Amino acid sequence: TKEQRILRYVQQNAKPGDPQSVLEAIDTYCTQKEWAMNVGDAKGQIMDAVIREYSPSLVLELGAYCGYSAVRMARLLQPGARLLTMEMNPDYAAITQQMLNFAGLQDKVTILNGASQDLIPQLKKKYDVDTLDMVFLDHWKDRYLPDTLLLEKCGLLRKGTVLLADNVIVPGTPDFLAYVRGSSSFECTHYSSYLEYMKVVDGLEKAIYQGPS
Amino acid sequence: TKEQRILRYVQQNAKPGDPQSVLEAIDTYCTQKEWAMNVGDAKGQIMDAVIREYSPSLVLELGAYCGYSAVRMARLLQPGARLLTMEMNPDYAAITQQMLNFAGLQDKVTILNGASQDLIPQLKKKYDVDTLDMVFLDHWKDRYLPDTLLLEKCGLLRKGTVLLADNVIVPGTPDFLAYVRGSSSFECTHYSSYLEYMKVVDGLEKAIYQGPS
Ligand SMILES: CNc1ncnc2c1ncn2[C@@H]1O[C@H](/C=C/CNC(=O)c2cc(-c3ccc(F)cc3)cc(O)c2O)[C@@H](O)[C@H]1O
Ligand SMILES: CNc1ncnc2c1ncn2[C@@H]1O[C@H](/C=C/CNC(=O)c2cc(-c3ccc(F)cc3)cc(O)c2O)[C@@H](O)[C@H]1O
Ligand SMILES: [Mg+2]
Ligand SMILES: [Mg+2]
Repeated sequence: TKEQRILRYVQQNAKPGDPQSVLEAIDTYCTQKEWAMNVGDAKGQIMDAVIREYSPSLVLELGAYCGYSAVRMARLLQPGARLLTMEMNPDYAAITQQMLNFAGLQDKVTILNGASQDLIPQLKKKYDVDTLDMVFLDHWKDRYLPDTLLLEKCGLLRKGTVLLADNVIVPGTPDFLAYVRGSSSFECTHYSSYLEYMKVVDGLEKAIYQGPS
Repeated sequence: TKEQRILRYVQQNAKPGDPQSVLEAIDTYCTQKEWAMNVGDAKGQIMDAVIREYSPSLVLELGAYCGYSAVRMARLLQPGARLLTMEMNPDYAAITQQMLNFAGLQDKVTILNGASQDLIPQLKKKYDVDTLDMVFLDHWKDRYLPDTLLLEKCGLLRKGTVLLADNVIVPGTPDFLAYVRGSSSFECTHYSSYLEYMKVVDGLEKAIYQGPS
């Protein structure tokens, strides 16, 4: 699979226990061999600056995929801080675990195998969670708003909890964006950037007719 | 419509009778306001170099859309040379005509209103055509191969007729590309480039929870 190819490329090219090199290896392979839905380096630098500002002790990530953003966030956590990341595809969750293992970040991250709507109500009881400091939304785009309402209902948000959402323009999360921007329960800020790895290769073919034979 | 917006933008910003400025006006508007399926400047420079090499006396264009490539090709034709361009959408063909009118290139171009499969067999009789020197393919991608076989059947190709096809990688014309590359009746050359106007804008939203009220 495309996702196995990515993991193998990192294992052959990155330096073990170096999270920065793992990120660069993923970025190169997806810019010049196979496009994949990682957050990418340009939005990733915005992610970095937001995490550095708030220094969250407990982060929830929705949709781990190959682990690109788990590595990006875990490397910036302080000693003792934790990240929990939810991934419903068993293939993808195993890849994310090997990615973090290779990065040396495995001790800070806990992968949760299942669907957000099933797991979010089990967070406090099964994972000793009180409230989240930060939530990163990057799963199916029509589930951002439903899961936000679910996190509120389950008491996982506190005043000051930072939600951070990818792809609010492309492919777009229009119901989520209208809700949070119109609600007095959320103060919103927009960080404009560019979709990941989008120098799309195409070409012209010249075909010169030679005659009947 | 998006296509009216493009034409109006050119009328307000380009210099009348200057084909180069008309091309730049289209390019700016589609890079920073609305994406549209013009060939674009990067593949357009390859088009330019191919036309300059072969100096065709008679060019057929399949799919005029807004007239971007009609203007690009007509401005490079020698005195007396002709371009015929087929466009089945009445809205689009009227825009292409106003584009060329504004560029001052109207005298070299003849717009044909209808479907390629209907018009290609009427070319010689109704438009005094013998054989084509060059054909530019940029219409529906599944019609490149059918129309190529139709042009051959109707006797419109001569030895040395240059076919030049856009989008052979993205969105792709896989049956056409396999056919011409495997056929002894065509000598093929690939010019690698990049899809037009593809710095796709996206962003992150930060939404900070404020509490129940
Ligand atoms: C619904 N509850 C859920 N609970 C747990 N995991 C869930 C999940 N939904 C989805 N997942 C997992 O999240 C991941 C899904 C992410 C969906 N992302 C996209 O569609 C996406 C798509 C693009 C994109 C870019 C260009 C384009 F032309 C079309 C799409 C860009 C992105 O950054 C994206 O994030 C998978 O790993 C999936 O198994
Ligand atoms: C079939 N016979 C025909 N005879 C006469 N005119 C015909 C025609 N078919 C189509 N047309 C006209 O050609 C034009 C159609 C062009 C189709 N082009 C594309 O799909 C296209 C699409 C992209 C594209 C780029 C990015 C992307 F994500 C998806 C698509 C890029 C391009 O350069 C393209 O040319 C219209 O003006 C239509 O009315
Ligand atoms: Mg994303
Ligand atoms: Mg095209």
